Amino acid sequence: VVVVNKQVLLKHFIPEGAPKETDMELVTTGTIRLRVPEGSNAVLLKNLYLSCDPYMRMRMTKHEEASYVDDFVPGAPITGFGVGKVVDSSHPDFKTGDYVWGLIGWEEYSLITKPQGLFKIHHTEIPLSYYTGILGMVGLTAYVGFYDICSPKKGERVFVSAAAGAVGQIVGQFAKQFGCYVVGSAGSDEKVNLLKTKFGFDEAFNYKKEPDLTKALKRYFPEGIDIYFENVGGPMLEAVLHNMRIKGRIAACGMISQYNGVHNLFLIVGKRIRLEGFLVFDHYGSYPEFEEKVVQLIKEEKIKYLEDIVEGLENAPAALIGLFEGRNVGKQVVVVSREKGHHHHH
Amino acid sequence: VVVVNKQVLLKHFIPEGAPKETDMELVTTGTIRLRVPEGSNAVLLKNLYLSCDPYMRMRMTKHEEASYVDDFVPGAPITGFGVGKVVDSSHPDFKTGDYVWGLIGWEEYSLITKPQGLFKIHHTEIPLSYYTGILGMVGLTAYVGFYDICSPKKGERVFVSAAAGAVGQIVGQFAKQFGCYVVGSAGSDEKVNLLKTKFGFDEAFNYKKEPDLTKALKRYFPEGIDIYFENVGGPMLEAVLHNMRIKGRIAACGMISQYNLEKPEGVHNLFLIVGKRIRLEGFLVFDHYGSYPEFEEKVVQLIKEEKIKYLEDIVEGLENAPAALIGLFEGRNVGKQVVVVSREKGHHHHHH
Ligand SMILES: NC(=O)c1ccc[n+]([C@@H]2O[C@H](COP(=O)([O-])OP(=O)(O)OC[C@H]3O[C@@H](n4cnc5c(N)ncnc54)[C@H](OP(=O)(O)O)[C@@H]3O)[C@@H](O)[C@H]2O)c1
Ligand SMILES: NC(=O)c1ccc[n+]([C@@H]2O[C@H](COP(=O)([O-])OP(=O)(O)OC[C@H]3O[C@@H](n4cnc5c(N)ncnc54)[C@H](OP(=O)(O)O)[C@@H]3O)[C@@H](O)[C@H]2O)c1
Ligand SMILES: COc1cc(/C=C/C=O)ccc1O
Repeated sequence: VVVVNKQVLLKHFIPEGAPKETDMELVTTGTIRLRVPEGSNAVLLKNLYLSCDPYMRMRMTKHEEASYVDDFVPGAPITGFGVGKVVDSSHPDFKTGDYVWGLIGWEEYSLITKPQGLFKIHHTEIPLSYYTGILGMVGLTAYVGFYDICSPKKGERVFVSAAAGAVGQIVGQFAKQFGCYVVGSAGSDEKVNLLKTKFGFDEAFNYKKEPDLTKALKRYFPEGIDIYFENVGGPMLEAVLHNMRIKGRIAACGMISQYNGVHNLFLIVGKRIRLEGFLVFDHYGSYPEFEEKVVQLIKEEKIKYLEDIVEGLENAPAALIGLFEGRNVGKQVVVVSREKGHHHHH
Repeated sequence: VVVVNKQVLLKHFIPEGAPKETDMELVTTGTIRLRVPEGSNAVLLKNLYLSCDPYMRMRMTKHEEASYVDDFVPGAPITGFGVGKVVDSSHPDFKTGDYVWGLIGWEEYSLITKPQGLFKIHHTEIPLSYYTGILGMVGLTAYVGFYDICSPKKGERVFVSAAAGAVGQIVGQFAKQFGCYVVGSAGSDEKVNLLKTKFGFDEAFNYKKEPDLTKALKRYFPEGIDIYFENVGGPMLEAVLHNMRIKGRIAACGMISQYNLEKPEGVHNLFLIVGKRIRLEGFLVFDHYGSYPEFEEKVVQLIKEEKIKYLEDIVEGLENAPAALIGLFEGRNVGKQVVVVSREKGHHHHHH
């Protein structure tokens, strides 16, 4: 049994600046046998869904010394988080018909030879695509960032940049449900309005239509900010610092403003601010409890979640690109292949 | 019974910029009564020593929104940290002959109406001047920032800037004795040699003499920096950031390179904070007076056992205080800057 296997490859490395669709290429002639090798310690996956995540951009650029994650290889498939089904296994922990999530290939089928970086999916009542984000890497990020790095108290005043992004939207809800005052910022009036209507943010604003970020935060935060969940960085951070309260905390998840400086750092001393970067890579020990908490929320309908869904691998390169441009409304997902039988969608 | 009471006053609020002598004025006509007001709850001090501290400059500028500390008032005496003797008292916890340290006037005698924010000195055997730095506010800063903010572990690689100053020279010794590798920067060869010889730092470097701070740190930290005790701010900070290890910590104690700039340096590589999982944490010694006792016990014993070294830079007479404060931002001070206002009755102590 030998089948077609479409692939998406890094065409070439790219310099400083912005990725483009043409940095990738779809190849359709390749094939793959539908068993694992004898004597292997591997899992063969039919790839169902793929996440486009902002961090992927970094991996298109060549690094002499190892950044946290290895660079993509020219002529080799793009990889990143996704969800898959075991077509075959020669590793004990995974059986034919199991569903998993983790780093897989941007292709129809992945022979994973490092199976220990996969996680079996225990709730199949939930749409599998959620394990690309809310129940995946993205949710875990929100969860660790917020509960751990921000040390929040019932009553504190929370600001979240890229609030309409996948992490941001989950942070915002965790925080409102913690008894916090929550304000997010975004790139669209469409998204500002989702933050308030769908996601239950107390206020929200479009950063692009604000000529003074510092005064912008002032209107929303008359007594200052306690907790900045930071996805953006740059002049946004300057403005947050200006507006931060005694003993404020900044969780430095990302600085997306910087992928494709700050002048008032000294305010950290006299306001006794804690600024701390964190990486969800270091925190997989918290997954299982994180999983049960967020599963309960969904079943209970105490959390809302929006996915931006694209259909088919060949659509993956533009979706990834749109992500960088803020074209995604909700967590960007690509459907490589839907598993058979069932939700409904509009 | 009335005496002469010299005072240094703030003449005018100043703009963003460097301060100058002529921002303060000496006034020698003033007089003071040597008994607290009747019906008061107060302590009159004869002031013996004053500390020159960098945060003092910020107070010379008007601020519309309150900071941690209140501005100076023009035409009112400058105030800061010092050491005084109780001359008279209508407050029970303070008696005549008691020596104290706290916030006092830049003057010969101060009538303290909030005696609650005074510390009585229990160890009069140690030179009183130490309670302006090592056993005062400054010593506690080193203690809290290093032992608490830095979360150090044996073997860690520690970088301290303004390492030959009041705070840094102490932090380095804490760090050395904690079992850490310790490197400092200072603004001269004199300082550098002090760091290596007197203070036991593993390495030191004259930062004014490095064309590349990033590469300078790379020389001393071939495996990178675990902990950085931030006294300085500015491009040293970025150079540290580039050189910092995974899970590195930065205790933002102060950023003195910035205090006299109308326009502050931008730091450009904060992003590293993410992939290196760094904590950059500011703190204020004012919120930590709770720690004093454990700290005082620990440090008085170190001093008594000569297990910690300490250099003061002494300037004689209240009159030389303005120039001494100004000298801090050019790094004239070599050790902790102290001004001797009036040296207590009873010293029989030699120096060079
Ligand atoms: N540290 C970790 O372990 C970890 C793990 C996962 C994710 N993250 C980080 O969390 C952040 C958001 O993640 P996500 O997956 O939830 O992303 P996302 O929101 O699904 O997508 C990126 C969003 O960022 C905003 N954006 C794009 N370019 C921008 C610019 N130049 N200036 C300001 N905003 C811009 C856009 O929204 P607007 O319409 O709001 O502009 C866009 O929708 C990223 O910084 C990412 O690197 C960190
Ligand atoms: N957060 C708190 O609670 C707290 C409490 C006390 C002190 N502090 C801070 O801790 C730091 C150290 O204070 P200290 O009392 O120990 O002062 P200090 O080091 O005894 O005196 C100041 C020294 O800073 C250095 N310096 C001056 N201008 C500089 C510049 N433009 N660039 C680089 N270095 C410069 C000079 O030494 P060089 O010869 O090396 O240039 C100068 O001798 C200060 O930044 C102060 O604000 C904070
Ligand atoms: C201006 O910020 C500072 C405050 C202090 C004193 C802090 C006491 O808790 C010292 C140096 C500074 O730069």
